[PDB]
Amino acid sequence: VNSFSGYLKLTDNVYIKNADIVEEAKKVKPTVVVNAANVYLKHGGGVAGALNKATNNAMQVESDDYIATNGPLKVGGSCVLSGHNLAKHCLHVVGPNVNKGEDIQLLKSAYENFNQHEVLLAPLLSAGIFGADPIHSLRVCVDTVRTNVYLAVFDKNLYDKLVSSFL
Ligand SMILES: O=c1[nH]c(=O)c2cc(S(=O)(=O)N3CCCCCC3)cnc2[nH]1
Repeated sequence: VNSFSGYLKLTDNVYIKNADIVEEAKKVKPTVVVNAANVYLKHGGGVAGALNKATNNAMQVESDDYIATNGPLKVGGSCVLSGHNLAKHCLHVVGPNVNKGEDIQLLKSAYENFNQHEVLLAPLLSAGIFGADPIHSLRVCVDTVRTNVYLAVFDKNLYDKLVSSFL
């Protein structure tokens, strides 16, 4: 039993809710919140901009130190940093950005990072400003992630479409 409330169960291990991931994180304080990161951990907009704003820019300060030490992430890769006031940990995961021409096949590799964590609160990778089809992203999630994933979808119209078209 865990503290996530109001989710629709899609599969044995995947759950979905129309929610603001920032507000969901603030209330649940999950062990892991997933950020929709880029390779530079520049959290300017989308999910990343919103998560970072909710930390009063502490996420960006920590991220800049990480990059200065380690260099950029790989597309499809991840790193674990602090969750600040939102979660114990933040798993920064880089899905491919279609608006930069990155290979959508890397979306499966991105979701594989979730399997290193027993339970996660997450957005749909490569959705939103990353330019992928969120229905495809949900399919890859379901077919790749084996751990327990609680997906927060900000847009109510999109959430209803994801549910109604789910196979
Ligand atoms: O404050 C915020 N809370 C959020 O949950 C959030 C989620 C996303 S999104 O890319 O995952 N997306 C989901 C796909 C398309 C619908 C529109 C949103 C972007 N910005 C956000 N800002």
